[PDB]
This record gives sequence, C-alpha cells and structure tokens, in this order.
Amino acid sequence: EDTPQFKIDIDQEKAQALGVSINDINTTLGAAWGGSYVNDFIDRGRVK
Amino acid sequence: LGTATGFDFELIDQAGLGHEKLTQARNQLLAEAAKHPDMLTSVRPNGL
Repeated sequence: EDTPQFKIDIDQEKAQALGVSINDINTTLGAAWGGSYVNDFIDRGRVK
Repeated sequence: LGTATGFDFELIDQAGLGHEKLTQARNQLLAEAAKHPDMLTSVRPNGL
C-alpha cells in the first residue's frame, strides 16, 4: 500500500546564489541518507 | 589434452590463510613427498 514519503525540493536559484553545486547537494544527500558504494577493498584475501 | 602421465594436484587455501602461509604448506607437502621416492616421483610446483 502507499506510504508517507518525505519530499525535499532543492531550490535551484538559492543554490546558484550561494555557489553550491547540485552534484554536491545530491551526493551529500544520497551518500548520507542512502549510502554510496565507493570502491572495493580486500578483506582477508577476498574482494569486498 | 596435454600430458596424460602423472597426477595433477591442487593445494587450496580454504580459510583466507594467504599466499605466504600457502607456500609454507606447499613446501611441507613437497618435503614429505620427497621422503617417499618409492611411491612418488618428480613432485614439483607448476608455478613460479
């Protein structure tokens, strides 16, 4: 069933006025709240 | 089908031991193999 969701609107004009890039906004929001797969490392011999 | 005389054995790291520990265990087996020349001949790594 449909559920409540949190709609956030980025204000493009204010961002441009402040000199903050939309990519930084979206990465910051998504990385923090959603998580982000950066790259791989080796845990006891296995790539993870 | 390449060489058909012989055996073709694979020694395996089953517990994330790593390269050095696996080489030591290889040497252990090759050294024990050399003590039985009545049963085993030319027991050697196929590697570098």
